[PDB]
Amino acid sequence: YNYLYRLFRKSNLKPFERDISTEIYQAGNKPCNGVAGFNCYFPLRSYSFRPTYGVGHQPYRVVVLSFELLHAPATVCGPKKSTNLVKNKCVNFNFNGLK
Amino acid sequence: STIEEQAKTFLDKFNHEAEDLFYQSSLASWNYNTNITEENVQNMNNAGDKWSAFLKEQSTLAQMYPLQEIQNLTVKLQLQALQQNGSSVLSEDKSKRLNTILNTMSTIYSTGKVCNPDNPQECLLLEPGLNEIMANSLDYNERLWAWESWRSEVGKQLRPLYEEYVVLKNEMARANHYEDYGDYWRGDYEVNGVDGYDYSRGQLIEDVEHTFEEIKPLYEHLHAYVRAKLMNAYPSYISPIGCLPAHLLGDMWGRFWTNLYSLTVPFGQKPNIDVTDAMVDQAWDAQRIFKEAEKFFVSVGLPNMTQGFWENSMLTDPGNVQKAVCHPTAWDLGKGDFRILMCTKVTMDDFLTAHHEMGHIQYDMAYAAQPFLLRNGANEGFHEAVGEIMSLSAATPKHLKSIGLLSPDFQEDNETEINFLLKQALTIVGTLPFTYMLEKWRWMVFKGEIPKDQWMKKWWEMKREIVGVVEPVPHDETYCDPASLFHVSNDYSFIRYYTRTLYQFQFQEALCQAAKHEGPLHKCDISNSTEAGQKLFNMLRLGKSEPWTLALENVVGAKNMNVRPLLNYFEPLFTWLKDQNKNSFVGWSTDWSPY
Ligand SMILES: *[C@@H]1O[C@H](CO)[C@@H](O)[C@H](O)[C@H]1NC(C)=O
Ligand SMILES: *[C@@H]1O[C@H](CO)[C@@H](O)[C@H](O)[C@H]1NC(C)=O
Ligand SMILES: *[C@@H]1O[C@H](CO)[C@@H](O)[C@H](O)[C@H]1NC(C)=O
Ligand SMILES: *[C@@H]1O[C@H](CO)[C@@H](O)[C@H](O)[C@H]1NC(C)=O
Ligand SMILES: *[C@@H]1O[C@H](CO)[C@@H](O)[C@H](O)[C@H]1NC(C)=O
Ligand SMILES: *[C@@H]1O[C@H](CO)[C@@H](O)[C@H](O)[C@H]1NC(C)=O
Repeated sequence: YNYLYRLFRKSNLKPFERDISTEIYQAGNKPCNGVAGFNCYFPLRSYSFRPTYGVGHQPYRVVVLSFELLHAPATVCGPKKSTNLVKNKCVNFNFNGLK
Repeated sequence: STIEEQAKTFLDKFNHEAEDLFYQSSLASWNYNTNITEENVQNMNNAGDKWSAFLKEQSTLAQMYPLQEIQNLTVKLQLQALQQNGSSVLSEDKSKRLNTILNTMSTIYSTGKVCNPDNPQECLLLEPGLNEIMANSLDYNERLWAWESWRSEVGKQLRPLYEEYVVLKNEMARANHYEDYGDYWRGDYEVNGVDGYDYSRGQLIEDVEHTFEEIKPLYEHLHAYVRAKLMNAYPSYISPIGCLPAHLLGDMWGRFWTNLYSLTVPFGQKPNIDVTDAMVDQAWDAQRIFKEAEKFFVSVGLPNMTQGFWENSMLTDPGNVQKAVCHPTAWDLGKGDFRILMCTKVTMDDFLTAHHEMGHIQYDMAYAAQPFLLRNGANEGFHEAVGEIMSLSAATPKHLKSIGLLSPDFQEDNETEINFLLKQALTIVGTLPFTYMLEKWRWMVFKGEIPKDQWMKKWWEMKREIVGVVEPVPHDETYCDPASLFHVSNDYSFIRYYTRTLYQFQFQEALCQAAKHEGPLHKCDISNSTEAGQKLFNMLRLGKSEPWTLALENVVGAKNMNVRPLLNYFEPLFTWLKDQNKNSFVGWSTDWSPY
């Protein structure tokens, strides 16, 4: 019961928005006043994972990689594969972008 | 802001909490059923108490939303299912007395022991011994002694209990804005608010009558044939013009006639289609039986089994040290968890039962996308019907030749088709008048049409008039002879078997015309046909979200139930019974001429 999801909110989230509020959801006309009674629900519900659930209900760990480019100098580069060095022959050399 | 959005948010929170509490309850019941130990018993009792209190408080919060301002049919259906009081509408003392009455009916039926006078040093229970002595014995007075002794003892200990039970259930139903308890049981078939597909609670009884009016000639011929064969069994006691004696029906109550296949065989010299020898010679274990059933279900186009099904189901008896319930049960634990509790023996009957329970599991699997309170059959007949159609299709000789149990050089002549169809008629057509009689008696005793001191006289007369079975001796109102059956004694609806029987052959005709079968209906196999599986899965995916009339129109095209598929199934047997009943007398008389 350490994993929770938000079941109710008054509006949809913006993209890449994090909502960590535990304010009591206002489903009724009367004010909730912080007490989860009639028409007032705690907005966060627990995913109760057990090792005997189907493939549609087993826990899935998700990591989402978002790649952004900014006016700053881009410093996250991929690994550059290096061919073994050959000498004493007329070859095409590419050293650190110098060709 | 409106009431309907409040209902949707409340139903979402109820469904989230309900699927978890349901899983805990179902897993505790499973741990009790596969492992009968006292800590599993108290865990099941705790989980059941938590589940019942949860539905009590959620129905308390659910009855604050009126239904007349809700236009969505799914939300209205979930709130109508949720707001049902059950036994909670009464005072606490009367509700406690009703649960006490139900518990003591359960303990009287479960621990009812009836044995021989003057030999009391041990005695014999109903489920181990009385079923065997009713199905296997050929002695007239011994079956009469067991029948009369069990009905006498059980009737004298259960008659005032049923006397209070009918009054308490009538007060419960009239407090729940129903006319009677029969109307409460017919409310499962009620469809309201949908134009063209509307079905009332009151119409079902004449609908059953309308089906039974066409049931009645075929059953009469079968009854005459059974009477002729019982004339071979019993020479002088049964009359040609009269009804059957009651303790000769092969069961304790006459519900099934399938124990008379040895006595009523058309051609005893011909062998049966029992394929047990092929399983035991080739060593067909239970795991590969379920693999073959999975192969059948992917042949028809339905999705295959989950990995947790194969991991968590116990398909074999575990041993002497661990005790488990041997009753075949399909379990939908929730959260995508599906299991089968089955102590498989290497027989053809357990093979057909495994197909039946995997049909149950596939039906439970298809409506998993639905909300939790709509995760059921559209009525009580569909859930058993979709398993019984698999039991129909797996029992065909073509399917047994397909999977290697039956030899390709097997000759399928008309005689083995006649005796197979007669076995199916003794299983299927035999239970229909008993079911209709019992349900119509229960409907009139809840309605108050039957007076209190006239029960047995009316009941036996209907057994003379509907089933064509006469009592051995007259019984007065000190006895309660209906209450000896399991379903009526433990508060169970009985019309589900009638509706299941009709929907079985309706679904069978719809799939066999979907799969383009060019012969008679009893030869038909739904294997290797994707379009029939898609047509069926269109009904399996709905669950309880749609009316059962709409689901029936999705399968067979007709919203109302139909009796023509059942007589079309038994058509060559009907012609055969018309051929061989020329010397015998078709039909019965209500007089006591046999006994
Ligand atoms: C069944 O219950 C007993 C009682 O403690 C336990 O020892 C045994 O492991 C249980 N069986 C299984 C398969 O868990
Ligand atoms: C009814 O509510 C369900 C949500 O449970 C929604 O998917 C469906 O579209 C609604 N139907 C109508 C007609 O509003
Ligand atoms: C359930 O019982 C309560 C208490 O008597 C009652 O107020 C309520 O109307 C009942 N529900 C229905 C649907 O009749
Ligand atoms: C079910 O079928 C799919 C594809 O047909 C397959 O990938 C999967 O492994 C199968 N699962 C089982 C348990 O056989
Ligand atoms: C089966 O068909 C043959 C061929 O006409 C016929 O002689 C025989 O009587 C039939 N048997 C039954 C039981 O219909
Ligand atoms: C159905 O398909 C399976 C798999 O190809 C095959 O083994 C079986 O013989 C087929 N059944 C029929 C009746 O053709």
